[PDB]
This record gives sequence, C-alpha cells and structure tokens, in this order.
Amino acid sequence: PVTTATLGITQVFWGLDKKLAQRKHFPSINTSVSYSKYTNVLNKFYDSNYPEFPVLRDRMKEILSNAEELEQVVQLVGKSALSDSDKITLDVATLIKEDFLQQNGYSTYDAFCPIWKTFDMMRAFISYHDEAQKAVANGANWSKLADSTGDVKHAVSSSKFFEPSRGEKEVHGEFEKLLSTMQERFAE
Amino acid sequence: AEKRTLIAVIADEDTTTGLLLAGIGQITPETQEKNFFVYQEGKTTKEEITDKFNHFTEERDDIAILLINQHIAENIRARVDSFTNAFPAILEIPSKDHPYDPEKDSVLKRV
Amino acid sequence: NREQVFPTRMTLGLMKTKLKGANQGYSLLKRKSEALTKRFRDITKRIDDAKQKMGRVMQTAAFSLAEVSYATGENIGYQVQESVSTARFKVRARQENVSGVYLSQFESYIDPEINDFRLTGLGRGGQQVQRAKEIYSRAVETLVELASLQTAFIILDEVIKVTNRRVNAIEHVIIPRTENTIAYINSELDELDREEFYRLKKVQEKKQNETAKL
Repeated sequence: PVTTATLGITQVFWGLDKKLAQRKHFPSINTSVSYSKYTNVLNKFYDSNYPEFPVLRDRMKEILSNAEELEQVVQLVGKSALSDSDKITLDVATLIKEDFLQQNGYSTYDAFCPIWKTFDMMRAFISYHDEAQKAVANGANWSKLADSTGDVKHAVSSSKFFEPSRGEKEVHGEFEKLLSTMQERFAE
Repeated sequence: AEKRTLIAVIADEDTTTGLLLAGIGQITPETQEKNFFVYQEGKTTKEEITDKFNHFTEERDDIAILLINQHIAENIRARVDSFTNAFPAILEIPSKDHPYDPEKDSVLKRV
Repeated sequence: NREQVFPTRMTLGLMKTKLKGANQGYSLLKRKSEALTKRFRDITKRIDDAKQKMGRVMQTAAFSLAEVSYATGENIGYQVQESVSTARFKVRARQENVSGVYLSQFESYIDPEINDFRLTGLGRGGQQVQRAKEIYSRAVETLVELASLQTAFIILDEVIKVTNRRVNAIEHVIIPRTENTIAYINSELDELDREEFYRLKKVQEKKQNETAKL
C-alpha cells in the first residue's frame, strides 16, 4: 500500500528487480517497471547540451524492451533458430545489461559515471547495435560476425573502464576513437 | 560429425561390387577393415550379419549412411528396428531378384 | 493438483503471470507443431517419391553393371575390392536450419586421390565399366540425397514428438495445476480478508459500545 500510494505522487520510480538482485547485478533497477516522467521536461537541457541523448535513450529502451519480449519465447522454446536480426538484438541487449547497466559502485572507475561519459557509452552501444544490424542486412552470417567483431565487442565492454578523471575532452576523444575503430572494423 | 564422412554397404555381392566401383568406402590402414563389408544373404550367418550391422551402426563408426539390401536387412529386421538413432541413416537398397518393398522399410514404418 | 506456494498477493501475481506465460507457450508450441507437421508431411511425400526413384535407379544401375560384366567376361568384384584402399565418395554433414530445428542434411563430396577404377587392368569392356561406374556414381548421389531426406525425417519426427508431448503436458498438467493454484491462492486471500474484516468489525463494535457507555 505504501508504494501503490507513492506511485500516484512520485514523478520518478526506480523499482528494484528481484531477479537482477539475485544475479548480483548492481544496480538492480527494473527496466520494465521503472520510469521517469521528466524525460519530456529534460529535453530542454538535452537538446542544449547533448542533442542526441533522447533518441539514443529511446533506442536503448526499445532494444531492452525487444530483448525482454524475445526472452520469454527464448525460455519457452529453447531458442535454437532465432533470426539473425533477433540474435543480434538479444546479444546487444545482453551486452548492454552486462556493461552499460551494470555498475560496480565501489569500483574506482565506475564510482560516478558523468553524464557525458554515459552519453558516449550510449553512443558506442547503439553504434554497435546499428553496425550489427547493418552487417546482418548485408547478408553476412552473425555467427561469423561474432568472431569478426569480437575485438569491437571487447572494446565497447571495456569502455566502461574509462576513468572519468581523465577529463571530458580527453575521454570524449577516447570514445571518438572507439567509434571510429567501430566503423573501420565494419569492413569485416 | 567431421569423422562421419564415410558410406557403409552390407548388401549382396553384386550390389557391394557396384557400390565399390562407385567408390563408397575405404580400407582403414590401422583397423585393417573396409566399409565394403560384402556379405551374401545366403552365405555367412544371421548372427554375423547382426554383428557387422552393430559394428557399423555403433562403436564410434565413421559411416554416415548404412546401406543394407532389403533381402539382407529382412533377416536382421529386429536390429534394424532397434536402430532408432537418427544417425547413421539406413536404406533398404533393392537387390537382384529382390525388389524393395515399402512394408520392409524400417525407417518408413515410423510414419 | 496445486503447488505448495504460500498464498500471498505477490505470489498470486507471480502465478498469474506464470499462467499467462504457460498459455502463450502452449499456443506457440501448438503452432510450431502444426508447422513442423506440415513440413513432416511434405518430407514423407518426398521420401515416398525418392523411394520410387531409388527402386528405379538400382534396377537400371544393376542392369548396367551386369552388361559391363558380360562385356568384360568376368565379374569386377575382385578388382573393386582390391581398389578399396581409398574412398572417392564421401558425405559431409551440413546442419541446415529448416523451420526452427537444426536438421542435419548430408552433402556428397568427392576426392581425386581415389580416382582409380576397377576397369584398370581388366583388358576388356573398358567403356562399359566406365559407364557402369558413372551410373553407380549417379546412384550414390541419389542415395545420399535420400539419406539426407531420411535423416531430416527422423530428426523432425523426434522434434515433433517432443513438441507435441510438451503441448499436451502444458494443456493437461501445467494449465490445470496453475489454474487450481490460482483458485486456491485467491480463496486463501479472500479468507484472510474476511478474517481482517471480522477483527475490524469487533474493534468497531467495541468502540461503539464504549462510546455508548460514555
């Protein structure tokens, strides 16, 4: 009753996911049941500082929602013959959950991820997803693209370790190299 | 599997000769055995035929498709029915003066 | 008939979501079984057609081999057995994805290192022996195709049996068990609500009696 009366007045909600907490995945924030009713008010600041933040945030939300929809069928049907695009989306979402969403609060590198670092990591992850979808649409088999772009996958998974103390100009340059490396590796 | 690239025939002498001319199998240098285990239906024994079929369909054999003439497979029909594994597949090749009958097809009987 | 889940509002929600998931999985697996059994019927038809084709091809190839043997004057069985050192015809397994199952389908392969034929040194009927070799090569190709068909048939039949077993299990065990569990949990929650109502009614009666006494 306390939370169902709170939800009527609160404008944000970060409901804890029991499954994500059992997996020792922190923060165990339920992505489906959480919300923030300032995502429309805060466009006045996103479009001024980081113009692409809303579109990429919606893209990540859509990817996670699609993965959540597909995971039920995966569990109920063994998931042997997913389409290449569906496999790419589910792998990208698993990577997002493991690297972007997961955050070791006590770790020195990920103690406080600044907004610019979060935006850059979102750029990297969405760019990986778009590159994977483009590769699948090119006709090449995702089973081979996995080995071909394992280097890029490890690079985006280790972009989490970019220490924010390096400075906004320095870190944003490091990410720009990673995205540049991403496009170059797309020739595989 | 990768090692499965081999074809085994246990048919009659004429069919075995024809398939050997086609070049189905090879003689193993280490095992001193060949996949072209020619065995007449009237010669040898039913126990020998069953043992050969078991060796070819089990014991980590490299045969992908087991070729048994309908006449010879009829005598080992119990073993053929028992061989319910997906691989290696078994076929009932017609034999001279012994045409293939749909009723004698063990695998087609599952329909 | 019912699970041992402790009746709570959270447990009721979890079990209702489980019932919805089980019903969705039942519909999905029933449709999958329908698609795979249509494909199974198609594969059975192709199996029958290929069986007739094999019945024809074996007869014609045996006739060709007998003609070659008659032309050569002796059976080529000894030469064929002697030339069995290496294999010229091999089958490479391919895990072709058909529908939602990775059915294994064979693909024939050949090598040039075993190009030797039994006609070498025969001295008679070389053209006939070569023609018989070509006919039996085509025959072996047809049998590899039929073996791929038959392996796909066996795999698909096994998967269809498993899927239909799961569909029937969901329809007759999981859905009845989960529905009974929902009914039991709802009844227990209603009983708890009734008990709380009685306790509050007793408190209200005591308060009203005290107010009247004042």
